[PDB]
Amino acid sequence: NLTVKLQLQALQQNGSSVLSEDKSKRLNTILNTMSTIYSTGKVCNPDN
Amino acid sequence: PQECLLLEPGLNEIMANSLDYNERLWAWESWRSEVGKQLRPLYEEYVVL
Ligand SMILES: *[C@@H]1O[C@H](CO)[C@@H](O[C@@H]2O[C@H](CO)[C@@H](O)[C@H](O)[C@H]2NC(C)=O)[C@H](O)[C@H]1NC(C)=O
Ligand SMILES: *[C@@H]1O[C@H](CO)[C@@H](O[C@@H]2O[C@H](CO)[C@@H](O)[C@H](O)[C@H]2NC(C)=O)[C@H](O)[C@H]1NC(C)=O
Repeated sequence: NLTVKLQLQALQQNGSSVLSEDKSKRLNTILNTMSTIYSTGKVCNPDN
Repeated sequence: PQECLLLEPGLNEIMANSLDYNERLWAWESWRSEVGKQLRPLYEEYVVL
């Protein structure tokens, strides 16, 4: 059946977590680092 | 570099509580190298007036 095949395929995907634990933590760290740098970066005037 | 400290609540607290030679040195040096360097061309002009 195509319907149940579609559902099971949407559900079966490993996504992340197929990595090691060191690697997965390292990845989740740089994602937040990049997002935070973008969100709170600041530039300021060359004279004041 | 998204962690900027002011002098009053947070720099003279590092200088007053810490015991890490490197942390104290970073604070003492950066306060003079980043703020002291802006006051020099103003003090030289204030003396004259
Ligand atoms: C398997 O596929 C069939 C059709 O290929 C699905 O049959 C439908 O079932 C619904 C009710 O569940 C009916 O309203 C439709 O008329 C049926 N279609 C046909 C062409 O008869 C069946 O539902 C699928 N399996 C599951 C679990 O849904
Ligand atoms: C999803 O990831 C698992 C590993 O975490 C893949 O490996 C299979 O995992 C199942 C469940 O433990 C074992 O029974 C199999 O022997 C494993 N090896 C295979 C199937 O070669 C799994 O293949 C991944 N699935 C998808 C769809 O990517």
